[PDB]
Amino acid sequence: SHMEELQNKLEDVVIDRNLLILGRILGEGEFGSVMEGNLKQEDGTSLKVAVKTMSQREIEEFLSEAACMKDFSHPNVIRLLGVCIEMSSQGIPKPMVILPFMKYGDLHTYLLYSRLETGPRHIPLQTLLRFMVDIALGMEYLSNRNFLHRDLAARNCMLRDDMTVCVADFPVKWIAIESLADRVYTSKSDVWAFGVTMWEIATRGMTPYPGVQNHEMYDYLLHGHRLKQPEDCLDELYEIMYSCWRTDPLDRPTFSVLRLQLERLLESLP
Ligand SMILES: CCCCNc1ncc2c(-c3ccc(CN4CCN(C)CC4)cc3)cn([C@H]3CC[C@H](O)CC3)c2n1
Ligand SMILES: [Cl-]
Ligand SMILES: [Cl-]
Ligand SMILES: [Cl-]
Ligand SMILES: [Cl-]
Repeated sequence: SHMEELQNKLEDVVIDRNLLILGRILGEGEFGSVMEGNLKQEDGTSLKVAVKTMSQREIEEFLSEAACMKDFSHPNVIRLLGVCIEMSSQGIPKPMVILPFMKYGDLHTYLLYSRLETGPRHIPLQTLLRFMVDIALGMEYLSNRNFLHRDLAARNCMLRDDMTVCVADFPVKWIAIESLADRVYTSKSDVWAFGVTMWEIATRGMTPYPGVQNHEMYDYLLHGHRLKQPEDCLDELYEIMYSCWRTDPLDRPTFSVLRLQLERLLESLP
């Protein structure tokens, strides 16, 4: 049963606080913190992990959502290893998300660093397209199980040690024309965000819509303007990203269609 499944997943997602030690802060904000940790595994050895730290309703909501996310199982979707709920000395709940430690970090920062001499080398065309195919694959998986991401952007995609990209962390310039209008939000809204993310990748990390301010965005799109084609981006790659921003959501391709379009393009390169 539907209740049965949710109880199982809840059982599976929680981690004994004993099995975890927290280390240095890697990052910090109004969101909360990201810290390094070690997780003791069933096999007796420890794993390096990343720990993201953030009413009983709100806690149960977190747990239920965490339960669903742990259940995703795809190479291009980040594996949620589990959650711990600690409490502050003020008696405020401190929910912790346990994720793999990814030494190459988020895709956005990686693109920026490739433009510096000490960072990764210049990233060729083929590899930038590969990153897009990986993200599409992860998004194809999620939409096929009716999950909406809602914050898809290059900063929320992670690079794994083998250079595979996975979608993670489930921002006016990423938001589709109709979710600006109606606050209405489908998987075709995620498709819109994916096209923007593809543009971030093809520009090696530019902010979308240079020259245009966040308050101007809705009116800019309302008059039919879209992101411009990046320099040295194939015409056919641009066509694909432009399809993501078609005014009417039903005209946008699905992630499945996009993904095959991107794989074909990639296949065709020397
Ligand atoms: C879904 C969020 C968690 C996903 N996992 C994860 N794992 C790791 C990191 C690091 C990070 C990794 C390594 C180092 C030191 N060396 C750097 C050079 N390298 C070759 C060896 C290691 C420093 C920071 C930053 N982040 C942040 C990305 C941006 C996110 O917004 C917030 C976490 C990380 N996130
Ligand atoms: Cl600890
Ligand atoms: Cl992963
Ligand atoms: Cl830039
Ligand atoms: Cl632009």
